[PDB]
Amino acid sequence: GVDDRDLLLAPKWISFLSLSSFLKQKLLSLLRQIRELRLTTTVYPPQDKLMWWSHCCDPEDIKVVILGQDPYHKGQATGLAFSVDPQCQVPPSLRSIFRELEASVPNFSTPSHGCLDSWARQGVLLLNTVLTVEKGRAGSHEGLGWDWFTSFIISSISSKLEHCVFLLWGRKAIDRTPLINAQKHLVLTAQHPSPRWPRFQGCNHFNLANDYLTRHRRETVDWGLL
Repeated sequence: GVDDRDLLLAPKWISFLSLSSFLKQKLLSLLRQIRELRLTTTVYPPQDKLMWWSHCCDPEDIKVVILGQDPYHKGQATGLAFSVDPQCQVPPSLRSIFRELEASVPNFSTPSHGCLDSWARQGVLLLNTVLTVEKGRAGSHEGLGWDWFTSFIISSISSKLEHCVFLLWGRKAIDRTPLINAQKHLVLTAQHPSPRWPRFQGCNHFNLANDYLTRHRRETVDWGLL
């Protein structure tokens, strides 16, 4: 009943997630609502980038899941959490991320661009918990219906893979904790990187992720490859 291409997800992710006909409908209805909203408002990112994160990663090659809130809201959003097009300045959140890598990861030097696609090809999944935002208004799609979808993805990665690392940054990312199997994975939590939980400055998530990865005979992430 559902043309799987209307789901926008790469097909490796369709089979991995193996959404029921019901959940595919639920997703299609949300996608339709977003389209209708685009007639009155500007929504970021473009419709064709909402699932960009599925096109960069085969789901089995995931090593690290990084989870954000909602997309950048002033043009910068690419479809990958925290990443920016080369047309745009590195926003405060990514500058702060780089500052932590600069301070913590040997030979990391801060790039003049904010493109995180290199992390994606090394098996870092850069996921927002809410995949859209109205231009200008931060958090403005918070209760529109993305949450079941991103929660479903996090659960499936946790159930289907072994020994991934999840870096959960800020309250909404951290809410997904109960979905991740404590006997198989590592979760590291911090306060959100933009200026209750541990401070982001000093969290050392990047070296800790790699420590865990190397320990499970998996290949590290080269965070400085950008």
